[PDB]
Amino acid sequence: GSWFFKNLSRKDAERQLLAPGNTHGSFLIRESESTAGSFSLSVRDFDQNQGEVVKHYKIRNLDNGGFYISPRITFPGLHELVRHYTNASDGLCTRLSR
Amino acid sequence: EGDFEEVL
Repeated sequence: GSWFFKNLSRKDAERQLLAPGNTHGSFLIRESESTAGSFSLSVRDFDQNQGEVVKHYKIRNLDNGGFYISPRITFPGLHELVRHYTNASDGLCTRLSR
Repeated sequence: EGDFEEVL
């Protein structure tokens, strides 16, 4: 749905996130066209040195079907993952928005 | 490697 995208390359994600209308925290979860079940989280944020940037985080998979960006905290699915980082940055560069 | 952000 709105935050989930299939087959979107790293650079397409970059163009989409950097478009006017997007703010810090704007983000999207993308699935690799080649390796099904392989997800990445792309976020818009501000770098003091760089300026507006798009960061990329690798979502890893558990053997039980679940996910995590940091072993510290795991989730049963992509929704729960979004609900958490949406509420706390918890390790990320900034909380997600929308 | 791709080059993903390091997290703690």
